[PDB]
Amino acid sequence: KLALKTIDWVAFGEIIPRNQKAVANSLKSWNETLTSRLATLPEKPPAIDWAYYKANVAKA
Amino acid sequence: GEFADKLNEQKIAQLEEVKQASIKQIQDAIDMEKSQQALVQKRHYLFDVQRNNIAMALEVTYRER
Repeated sequence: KLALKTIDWVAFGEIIPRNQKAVANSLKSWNETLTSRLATLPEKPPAIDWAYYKANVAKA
Repeated sequence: GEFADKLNEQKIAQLEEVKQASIKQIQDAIDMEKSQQALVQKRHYLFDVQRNNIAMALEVTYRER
């Protein structure tokens, strides 16, 4: 489980100089990207039906 | 007779600039305070976004591995 300092975005909007809005944008999207990502990428992968493979092999 | 009118209109004019200044200055005590309040909380978020980003990126990485 992760800690994730909570964040109000309209404030974040209101603290970036204009000559730095670029950065801030990319920073936002990465976050969103990253977030979407974790929503879909499961903690662990599926297990592996070892019995089954053991059941159908040939090398010992 | 005029003695009064010029002086009076003078005297009003004054307190008219006085009330004016007074509004304008207290509006500025006000702005300053907003400026502050902002720099307070406000600014950390930038770095928080950044730290959060890292945390996630390592998690994704761990998971991907």
